[PDB]
This record gives sequence, structure tokens and C-alpha cells, in this order.
Amino acid sequence: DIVMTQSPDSLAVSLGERATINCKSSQNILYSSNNKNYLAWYQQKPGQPPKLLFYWASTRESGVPDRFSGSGSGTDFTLTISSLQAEDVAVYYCHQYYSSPLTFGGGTKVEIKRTVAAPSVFIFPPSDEQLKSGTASVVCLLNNFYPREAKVQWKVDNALQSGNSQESVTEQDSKDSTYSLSSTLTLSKADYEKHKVYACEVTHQGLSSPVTKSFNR
Amino acid sequence: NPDPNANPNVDPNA
Amino acid sequence: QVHLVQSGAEVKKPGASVKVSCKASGYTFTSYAIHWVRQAPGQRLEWMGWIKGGNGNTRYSQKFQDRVTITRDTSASTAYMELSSLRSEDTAVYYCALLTVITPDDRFDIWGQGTMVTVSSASTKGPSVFPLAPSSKSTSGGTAALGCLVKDYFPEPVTVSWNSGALTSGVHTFPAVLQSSGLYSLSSVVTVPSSSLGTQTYICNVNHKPSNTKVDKKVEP
Repeated sequence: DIVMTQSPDSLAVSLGERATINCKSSQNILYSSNNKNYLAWYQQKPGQPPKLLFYWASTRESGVPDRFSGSGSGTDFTLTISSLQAEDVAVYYCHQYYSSPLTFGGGTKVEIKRTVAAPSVFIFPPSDEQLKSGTASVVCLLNNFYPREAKVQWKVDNALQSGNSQESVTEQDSKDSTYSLSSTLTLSKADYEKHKVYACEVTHQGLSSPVTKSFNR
Repeated sequence: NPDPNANPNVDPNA
Repeated sequence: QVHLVQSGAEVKKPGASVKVSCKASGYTFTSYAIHWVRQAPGQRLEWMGWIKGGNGNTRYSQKFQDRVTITRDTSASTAYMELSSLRSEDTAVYYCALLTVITPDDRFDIWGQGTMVTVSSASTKGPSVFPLAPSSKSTSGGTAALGCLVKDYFPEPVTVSWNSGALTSGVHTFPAVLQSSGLYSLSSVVTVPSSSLGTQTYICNVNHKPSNTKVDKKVEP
């Protein structure tokens, strides 16, 4: 089988700068008879199938912006984005159709570097519906921030919580290159009713001191 | 050298 | 338009079989071959096999030929992939695709939307859906944040849309997290103008096909 290896596995460049993705095939996929490289480039955004960008190593699909170009030959190939745009954040995959089985590279994740943006922080108490159903979850939302690293701490009656929350961060936004994060404090209804002050404290590069949002049950 | 049956969608005589 | 539409998300126990459909339209079904491709978590795309819409000839990956069968029904313009003797490691997104059609007269590459298949011996469970209501604690600067908490379900995936997909600006549907119980939860939130909270209606549409759950929750102040 032909193994497709990509380098780097991950790269971050500022908006409008060049991005270079390399693909290496373990076998020659250039056919001297027609002088064609049997390679395709694909772009995959979250929740979507891969989108073909190049046939034959260097032939752009209809409608692919001109900042994209495919190059290389034989065993070594390159995808270049000459001026990286916010909408270009994605995982890029090479593909050979020279021999069977068809195979794909491991992917190169492309991300955007942009200016620091502080999170907007919001807190949601348990809904009456959830309390009537017997549990209580408190949600802390950190919206549209950059860089991705952010620290959330839960405090109940000013006591630091441990072991009862879960959080996740979004993929990078395709318009403003930011991230958002949701954290949930999962409590029993009995424990929720035992305390008054519910707070989430957020640390992030765009904040000069941690920001706390809270409510009283 | 190329396997024309790898992907029949690729013109095998291009 | 050339279009491929796949059947919905699946959940199976180990040892069972699954059959995913791929309905084609917008081209002559008998002219081209439909490929099946697996995308396992954190793993590369893996080609599974192809079938010609015309004569029904197939070719399988010798990683999968043992357990995969691909078939097509021209009168229905549909291809099928059946994977038998399922193992929990078969959990993946399965795609059908018209991979790299390069002809003198036609050149395109079109994929179905993918089908999530989970293989697990753990129990299926549908989510509870709770409102995350806009309040002064989520409202400022002219915008209000509101959302839906989708709590305690198994397996993935849950989908969430807002206003049947007419509201997408400012929507963040977060990746699912795991509870200590082994159940999942996720959040979906949207930021909207605070000035029109009285005239607009916001509804989160929550779909969890493995449990046949379809919920529409109005979220209001």
C-alpha cells in the first residue's frame, strides 16, 4: 500500500501570511506516460465531509480561491495558501489514486493567529425544569476569546469546587478566529439547595485580573 | 504503472 | 446538483450488523462508482471499497473485504454499505462519496454528509433538554445569550439547530463532555439582540436519533 505522510501535523500562522503543507508518498505516483501526479488535496471543516481542492496535484477545482495552489511531483507535494484567511482554518488531507487501496494522509491542522480578545462571561442558574426533574446544573459561558487557553474555577459559598464540573472548547471560529468555552457544574438538587452563592471565576490573557460572575440561589 | 481500477471515476486513458 | 444523502446515525451492539444507505441524485446513476470511506476518531480517512452504479461490480479494501458488502439499487439510485460482526472499534463516521470524477466531459468530487455509527454494549439513553434562559446575568452591551442544556444521553451524536436552522449567526454548539456516569452532555448557546427579546421566538431543535428523541424547546426570559 502507498503510505501518505504529511508535515507538519499542525501549524498556526497570522491572518494574511503564507501557510505551507507538505505531503510525501512512499511510492512514486507520477506517470511518465501522461506526466500526471495521481494526487488530490482535500479540506475538511468540522461536521463536514472533506472538500476537494486540487486534482492531479496542481489543478484547482472550480471556485477554489486563487490564494490556494498545489505543487510538487513524484513523491513530494505541497499545498500553499499564500495569504491565510479566517475561513481557511481546517484540516487538510492529501490523497493518492495511483494504486489500490486508495489512501489518505494523516492530515495537517491549520489554525489562525490573531490579536488577544478577552472572553465575555455569562452564568446560567439551573432551570426550574431541571430542578423539578431532580438535579441542578450551573453553566458558565466564555464567549469569543483568543488565545484558546482559559482557566475556569467554580466557587460555591466561596469554597473552591473540585471534581464536579465538565468543560469543552469549540473549534476555531471561521469568521473571527476566536474560541468559546462552556463549563458545567453538576450538582445534586439537595446539594444545590444547601448553598447560596454560585460563582465562576475566569482567567484569560485578555483579562488583567480574573473575572467572576455569580448569582445567589 | 497506475492501477486503472483503483478508482473507476478517474479516466483510465487520460 | 450532484448530491449524495446518507441515512441517519446508528447504534449497534457488538456482533450485530449495520447497513447505511446513500441516495444519489443530479447525475446519471449508472455512469459512476460510489466509494465508501471510514473516518475513525483521531484516525485518517480509510477507503473501504467502491461499487459501479451501472453493472454493480465492486472492489473492497483487503482490510474490510472480510466484513463489508456494498450493493446498489439503480431503480432507487441508492448505494448501500453493510458491515457485519461489529466491534466497538468500528465506531466511526462512514461516508459515501463520488471520489474524483475526472472525465473529458465531467469533473467533480461529491460526498454524502456522513453517518455516525456507534458500537457499544452500554445502554442507549435519550437526553433531557433544559432551557438556558436569557437574563441580566447573560445580557449586556445590546446582546443577550441564551441556550439549551442537553443532559445525560448515550451514545453520540446529538444535533442542535435554532429556529429550524434559520438562526445560525452567533450559535455555539459545544463538543459533548462525558459525565462520571459514562453519559454525555452538551450545551448550545446563541447570542441575539437584546432589543428584540419581546418580538422574536427562540427554539432549540434537539435530535438524538439513537433514542428516537426529537425535542423542540422554546427558550424565553
